[PDB]
Amino acid sequence: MKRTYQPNNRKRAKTHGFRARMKTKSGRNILARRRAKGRHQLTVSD
Amino acid sequence: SHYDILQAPVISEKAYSAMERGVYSFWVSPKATKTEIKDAIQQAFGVRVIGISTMNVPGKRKRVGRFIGQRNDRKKAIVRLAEGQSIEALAGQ
RNA sequence: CAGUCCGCGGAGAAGCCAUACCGGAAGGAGUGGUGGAGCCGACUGAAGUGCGGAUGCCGGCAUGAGUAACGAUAAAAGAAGUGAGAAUCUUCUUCGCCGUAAGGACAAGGGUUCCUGGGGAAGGGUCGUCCGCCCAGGGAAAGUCGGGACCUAAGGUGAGGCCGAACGGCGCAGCCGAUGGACAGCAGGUCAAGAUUCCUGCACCGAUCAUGUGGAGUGAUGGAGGGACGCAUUACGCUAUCCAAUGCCAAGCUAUGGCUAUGCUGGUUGGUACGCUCAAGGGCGAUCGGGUCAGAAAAUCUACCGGUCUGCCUCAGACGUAUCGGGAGCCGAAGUUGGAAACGCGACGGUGCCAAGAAAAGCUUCUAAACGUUGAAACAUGAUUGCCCGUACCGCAAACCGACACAGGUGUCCGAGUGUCAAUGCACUAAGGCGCGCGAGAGAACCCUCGUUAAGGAACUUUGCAAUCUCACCCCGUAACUUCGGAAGAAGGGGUCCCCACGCUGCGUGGGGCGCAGUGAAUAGGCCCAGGCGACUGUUUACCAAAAUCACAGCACUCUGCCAACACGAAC
RNA sequence: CAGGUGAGCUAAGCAUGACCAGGUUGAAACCCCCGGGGGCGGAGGACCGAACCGGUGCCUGCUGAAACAGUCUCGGAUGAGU
RNA sequence: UGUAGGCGAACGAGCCCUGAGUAGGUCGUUGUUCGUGAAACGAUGACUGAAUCCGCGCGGACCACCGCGCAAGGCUAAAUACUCCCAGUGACCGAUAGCGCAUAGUACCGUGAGGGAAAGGUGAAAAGAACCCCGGGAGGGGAGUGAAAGAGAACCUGAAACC
RNA sequence: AGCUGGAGAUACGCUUUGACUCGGGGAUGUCCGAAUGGGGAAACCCACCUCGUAAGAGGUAUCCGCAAGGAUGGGAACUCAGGGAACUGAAACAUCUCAGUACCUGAAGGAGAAGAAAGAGAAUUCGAUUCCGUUAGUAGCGGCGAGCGAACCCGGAUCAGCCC
Ligand SMILES: [Mg+2]
Ligand SMILES: [Mg+2]
Ligand SMILES: [Mg+2]
Ligand SMILES: [Mg+2]
Ligand SMILES: [Mg+2]
Ligand SMILES: [Mg+2]
Ligand SMILES: [Mg+2]
Ligand SMILES: [Mg+2]
Ligand SMILES: [Mg+2]
Ligand SMILES: [Mg+2]
Ligand SMILES: [Mg+2]
Ligand SMILES: [Mg+2]
Ligand SMILES: [Mg+2]
Ligand SMILES: [Mg+2]
Ligand SMILES: [Mg+2]
Ligand SMILES: [Mg+2]
Ligand SMILES: [Mg+2]
Ligand SMILES: [Mg+2]
Ligand SMILES: [Mg+2]
Ligand SMILES: [Mg+2]
Ligand SMILES: [Mg+2]
Ligand SMILES: [Mg+2]
Ligand SMILES: [Mg+2]
Ligand SMILES: [Mg+2]
Ligand SMILES: [Mg+2]
Ligand SMILES: [Mg+2]
Ligand SMILES: [Mg+2]
Ligand SMILES: [Mg+2]
Ligand SMILES: [Mg+2]
Ligand SMILES: [Mg+2]
Ligand SMILES: [Mg+2]
Ligand SMILES: [Mg+2]
Ligand SMILES: [Mg+2]
Ligand SMILES: [Mg+2]
Ligand SMILES: [Mg+2]
Ligand SMILES: [Mg+2]
Ligand SMILES: [Mg+2]
Ligand SMILES: [Mg+2]
Ligand SMILES: [Mg+2]
Ligand SMILES: [Mg+2]
Ligand SMILES: [Mg+2]
Ligand SMILES: [Mg+2]
Ligand SMILES: [Mg+2]
Ligand SMILES: [Mg+2]
Ligand SMILES: [Mg+2]
Ligand SMILES: [Mg+2]
Ligand SMILES: [Mg+2]
Ligand SMILES: [Mg+2]
Ligand SMILES: [Mg+2]
Ligand SMILES: [Mg+2]
Ligand SMILES: [Mg+2]
Ligand SMILES: [Mg+2]
Ligand SMILES: [Mg+2]
Ligand SMILES: [Mg+2]
Ligand SMILES: [Mg+2]
Ligand SMILES: [Mg+2]
Ligand SMILES: [Mg+2]
Ligand SMILES: [Mg+2]
Ligand SMILES: [Mg+2]
Ligand SMILES: [Mg+2]
Ligand SMILES: [Mg+2]
Ligand SMILES: [Mg+2]
Ligand SMILES: [Mg+2]
Ligand SMILES: [Mg+2]
Ligand SMILES: [Mg+2]
Ligand SMILES: [Mg+2]
Ligand SMILES: [Mg+2]
Ligand SMILES: [Mg+2]
Ligand SMILES: [Mg+2]
Ligand SMILES: [Mg+2]
Ligand SMILES: [Mg+2]
Ligand SMILES: [Mg+2]
Ligand SMILES: [Mg+2]
Ligand SMILES: [Mg+2]
Ligand SMILES: [Mg+2]
Ligand SMILES: [Mg+2]
Ligand SMILES: [Mg+2]
Ligand SMILES: [Mg+2]
Ligand SMILES: [Mg+2]
Ligand SMILES: [Mg+2]
Ligand SMILES: [Mg+2]
Ligand SMILES: [Mg+2]
Ligand SMILES: [Mg+2]
Ligand SMILES: [Mg+2]
Ligand SMILES: [Mg+2]
Ligand SMILES: [Mg+2]
Ligand SMILES: [Mg+2]
Ligand SMILES: [Mg+2]
Ligand SMILES: [Mg+2]
Ligand SMILES: [Mg+2]
Ligand SMILES: [Mg+2]
Ligand SMILES: [Mg+2]
Ligand SMILES: [Mg+2]
Ligand SMILES: [Mg+2]
Repeated sequence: MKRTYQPNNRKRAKTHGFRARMKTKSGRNILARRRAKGRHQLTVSD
Repeated sequence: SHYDILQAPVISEKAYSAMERGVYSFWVSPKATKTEIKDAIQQAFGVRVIGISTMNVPGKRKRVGRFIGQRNDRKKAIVRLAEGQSIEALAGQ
């Protein structure tokens, strides 16, 4: 009974990846929003 | 220049049993390419290399005191020499 | 809490704990017991200032209660070991269970779960000396496999360029982008743990150089060919691979009542090189010349056009010699004959069809420019060079997605035998793998999955819902109706096993035999009459509705003359 | 209401690869005897039935083995397929 | 150890002209209290389009007079705002309070954007329990150390439910 | 005179020709990132050009300009600007308010903005800009409803006007 999470590394990083977020002002906003919150992770890149 | 490249000889029973065969193995810096390590061996000990192989090795991920961490990633590298083998006589002694 | 007084305190503060005392109450004292470092009383000031409730919040602990369960009904039993302790860990011998899997290999995806030595808290639905858990230490090797240093599809980009309050939206070339094209090795061995990687044997690839032959033409981001492709069927040869035997080889027995082997068990070739050896199948016509208007121009290469005469090439695979391996076994034997046979190989085969089935580089062939034409192209041998990333282990699952050691799902490849028309089906079983991580009794009511059932047979009930019954193959026989195809497996009846003789290519013909019974066990249609609705195959409400819904060919209206009507859109 | 995050589930599209045991039926076309009989051929949104895809009816499950399943039964199964 | 006071550095930071495609206007609109209101003025999208010093804009429809002022070119500290960071301070909190964190944007939850915890206390000083006993342990009893082991590392007190 | 990071642990040792530690400069500074040789799924792939012995070093994006030499990105809140809500109030709800609030986006600095009168204004006064008090809920705006709300005078903080 198929589940929501089928992992896929190229998909996980093509979406969600730091280079992917940097392409868009929303994603650069996600990046700085995380740097400010001070997360250790910041992206699926880590 | 190249002495820095050779992080440490590999220990262990298998590397010793190979060292009986005239092949020698050591850990080297993960950034190192095959050509530079061949040349670094030919500099550091003066023998000619005749065969090579290498293998990146992620460290075993170990934990102390409920602090879990990755260990440094090695790069093992094994090399066979021509008939003037024996390296420096730093065998098992 | 604050200001100011009064003071107290390791001969012991607050806090905590009992207490019959005290004020009208909120309250406050006395004494005792912990405690071990700050604190009471009075006056004043300020407040986050008084809790039983909000299916209030954080927290701890109850009741249900030693109750339900311990995660598939594929069962387990004895010995022997270890050990502080064993129903559970180790080993041995039986047992049972999967076997187009519940075996094996991959891709994902996970990340040390792999191996060795140790451990026993917690995780393991019980135990635990064990583990996929904890500790420490090892294991992971590539010029040839996959990717990259090559190419392109969709898609995403995108100097220039087109737009747009901004951020930005597009957008030719080019570039990225495998799921595709392209491309050089196989056989064997083995750590505890890696293997087309390492070792052993022997190949190939490209590159550089040398020796020599040759001793001169090379011959581009440009042209051309080609690479370059659908589906269904299907002829011929063959391999993988499996079957048989009084073929060979290897080893030993046997006994129970018998067989003394013609019985039993096991094995019965992989690679490479070389052949005036056998071989289906497959490919291919061949130059001379003309025209400019064709490929930008060029061109000796293509296209167009005219003239000109079975054969070549090829090995799939087989057979022999050699060799190198492997090889049952107690270091090394044999390797035969007959048959079966792929979706694999020959091949880019034939034939039919209509829905008319990528691109691009590598590659072959041409000239342009340029470099030379007494140190060419090419070939032969020797030598030299061979970069990066991945490879452990799990990988239909106890190691991935399901919060779990989860009855769920998860793409590709291989998947033996006996029998049965066939088969990847059904039953048993090889290899291999496993008994699903609580057990032991007992044999009440009740409940779940089941077996048989007198007589009756649908009386049951909304309804024959459920459970029977029917069951595979062969022969005979089958209606109203029909769009002539069908209804049709209509219905209905008959056969089915063993032996012998005979005929034909396992069937048919006769006969005999045994049982209750002969698709003997497993898989394996109940059927008919008559309506309604929808023609039909199909599609649907993930998880209460699969239908008469939706779509469908066919039909009709109507629009739209090409920057078409129509739609997405900050947007000439 | 605003600006984002999501097509890794699912709803479709596109590019590109792959998969569908076995058995039944026997359309044209083609060829003979007189549209009919024979051969031959191998067509289909044809038949049966494994994978696979799907969920038809009961039951079980209902603080589940599972936040939608299980046994049995059933639909398709070369096409509008997976 | 500081505090008051004092010294203190090679290098170190720090006070005839005077702005036109415009002023003006019509049409759409808007800002200051300005919602078409009698609606001036600025402000611009579209179309238009003056004057020069006896000249031009305003004085809230508009006119005359009377006053204020010179547009269509530019630069310009300081007083002003905030507080990532530093010091000082508090009729601020003191481990459910106080920042979410006595540290952690961690663990954990989510494909993602994002959400998001509990927190603490030996003792003066480790003197952190030699050694003996029962137990594989774990745990415990002695002995010692220590003022206290009525502190012993599940280490301040140790209330209530509850056993 | 000790030091040898937290870190509590051993060993190896450094220091009175000055350690450590503290202030000040220097020098190294792998790869990603505006990332900028080219590609890309950040931290990894693949190149070219000069030094040329080699190990090793330097350059290879775009925009403005001859040329120096600037620019790209980041920054908690604060500033200005281009866009611009809706709950909500109105006891319904359109104008209205909520509000130029929230939000997005751009530019920039330690601030920014604004600023040196074709002004306010009604005394023929004032004489840049910003900020506080006040005038004052006055004027006024408003389905003249809910509600919205100045400015001058005056008092302070700071006061420089310079250039084409
Ligand atoms: Mg799910
Ligand atoms: Mg990464
Ligand atoms: Mg090698
Ligand atoms: Mg622990
Ligand atoms: Mg006392
Ligand atoms: Mg009392
Ligand atoms: Mg004390
Ligand atoms: Mg107090
Ligand atoms: Mg309160
Ligand atoms: Mg009450
Ligand atoms: Mg309560
Ligand atoms: Mg509670
Ligand atoms: Mg009971
Ligand atoms: Mg029970
Ligand atoms: Mg159960
Ligand atoms: Mg046993
Ligand atoms: Mg015994
Ligand atoms: Mg013993
Ligand atoms: Mg025990
Ligand atoms: Mg034994
Ligand atoms: Mg398997
Ligand atoms: Mg992987
Ligand atoms: Mg293991
Ligand atoms: Mg082990
Ligand atoms: Mg245990
Ligand atoms: Mg246990
Ligand atoms: Mg076990
Ligand atoms: Mg490698
Ligand atoms: Mg090799
Ligand atoms: Mg490749
Ligand atoms: Mg684009
Ligand atoms: Mg591609
Ligand atoms: Mg591929
Ligand atoms: Mg190849
Ligand atoms: Mg060995
Ligand atoms: Mg192996
Ligand atoms: Mg096919
Ligand atoms: Mg026999
Ligand atoms: Mg030629
Ligand atoms: Mg297949
Ligand atoms: Mg190309
Ligand atoms: Mg493997
Ligand atoms: Mg791996
Ligand atoms: Mg679940
Ligand atoms: Mg499972
Ligand atoms: Mg098979
Ligand atoms: Mg079989
Ligand atoms: Mg069979
Ligand atoms: Mg089966
Ligand atoms: Mg397994
Ligand atoms: Mg078991
Ligand atoms: Mg039953
Ligand atoms: Mg009966
Ligand atoms: Mg009857
Ligand atoms: Mg009745
Ligand atoms: Mg009925
Ligand atoms: Mg009914
Ligand atoms: Mg029924
Ligand atoms: Mg009739
Ligand atoms: Mg008929
Ligand atoms: Mg029948
Ligand atoms: Mg009989
Ligand atoms: Mg009979
Ligand atoms: Mg039978
Ligand atoms: Mg049966
Ligand atoms: Mg229908
Ligand atoms: Mg059908
Ligand atoms: Mg439904
Ligand atoms: Mg249903
Ligand atoms: Mg156009
Ligand atoms: Mg069909
Ligand atoms: Mg039919
Ligand atoms: Mg469906
Ligand atoms: Mg049916
Ligand atoms: Mg107007
Ligand atoms: Mg009005
Ligand atoms: Mg707190
Ligand atoms: Mg507390
Ligand atoms: Mg937090
Ligand atoms: Mg974590
Ligand atoms: Mg203890
Ligand atoms: Mg005690
Ligand atoms: Mg105590
Ligand atoms: Mg303790
Ligand atoms: Mg104390
Ligand atoms: Mg205590
Ligand atoms: Mg210390
Ligand atoms: Mg880069
Ligand atoms: Mg870039
Ligand atoms: Mg209202
Ligand atoms: Mg409203
Ligand atoms: Mg704002
Ligand atoms: Mg902003
Ligand atoms: Mg900026």
